[PDB]
Amino acid sequence: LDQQTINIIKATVPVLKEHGVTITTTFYKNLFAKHPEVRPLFLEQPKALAMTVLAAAQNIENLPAILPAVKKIAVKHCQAGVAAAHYPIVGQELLGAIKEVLGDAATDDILDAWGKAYGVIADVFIQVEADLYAQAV
Amino acid sequence: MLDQQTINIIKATVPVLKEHGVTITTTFYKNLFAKHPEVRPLFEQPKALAMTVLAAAQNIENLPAILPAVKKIAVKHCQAGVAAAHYPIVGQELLGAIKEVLGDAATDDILDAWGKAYGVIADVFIQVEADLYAQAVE
Ligand code: HEM
Ligand code: HEM
Repeated sequence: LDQQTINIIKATVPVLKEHGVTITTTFYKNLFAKHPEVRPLFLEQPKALAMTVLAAAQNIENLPAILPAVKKIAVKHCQAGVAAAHYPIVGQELLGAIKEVLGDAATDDILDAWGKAYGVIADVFIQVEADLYAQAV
Repeated sequence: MLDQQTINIIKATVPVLKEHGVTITTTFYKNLFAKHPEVRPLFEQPKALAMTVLAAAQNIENLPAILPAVKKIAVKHCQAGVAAAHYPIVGQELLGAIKEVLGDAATDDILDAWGKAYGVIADVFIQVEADLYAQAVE
């Protein structure tokens, strides 16, 4: 990640958190409508994805700080059947939500920095889970 | 965070440092123990430091790939009494060794990039170990 990227992330995350309810609801709505194939893996509706990504993003410069959380989430993802190829899909629907919320602030550079950040974050869960799947055998 | 020229220097030069491994490792431990006798007790001689840092450095763009190893080394470090403030000293002596081997190739930008890389690497261990020290008290 280049610094302008990190700068965008650091500066905008608080705006996204402000609109959390909206990003979260829009995300899950679109995820499930556009990708019914993931429905089976999941008042008890999931809610934590988008805010967790925001939280990691907030920690983008020191991801090892959030390992204790990442590790336990990894355990549930490996239990549920989450695959590496699922990540780009969740990323797309998350970015679409960030896009709707930022509205006119939704610069391509900004959107592009969010794409990059999610990737980096997703890269951590993907490797940790690969490692846990291997340990299981 | 780490810029490309730095990642570039690391990726390009690690293979050269690994070729001189025996020399960096032996210069490193010798200097460490001679210059910082206070750490002696925490440690049939250790040998894995410098080569492990090189390996991590080689994985500089995807540090999560080496977590299974980092996690296990963390456990031994917390068992031994390793502290965050120890990191800068191990870094100083690793850097002086790198400098000796690179000889005339030891440019300031090269030494600087290694300094930065060591920093990033150490921060991972420092953070996992802090988390493990807490986990021991709850
Ligand atoms: C970096 C990206 C992701 C983050 C930050 C993340 C975050 C989380 C969190 C915080 C939880 C709940 C943990 C709990 O409290 O036990 C969770 C559960 C879950 N996540 Fe993710 N996740 C990510 C990627 C994905 C992907 C790519 C999928 C694939 C569909 C997915 C599917 C699931 C499922 C199926 C569960 C358990 C759900 C349930 O039984 O309701 N996640 N995730
Ligand atoms: C990022 C830097 C570091 C790396 C890559 C690293 C790597 C390692 C490795 C691979 C081991 C052996 C683990 C085993 O095979 O169980 C080890 C053990 C050890 N390291 Fe580190 N270490 C680092 C930093 C430090 C620091 C800052 C100190 C403090 C002086 C230190 C002191 C120790 C000690 C005391 C042990 C155990 C030795 C024994 O078993 O007698 N390490 N380290």
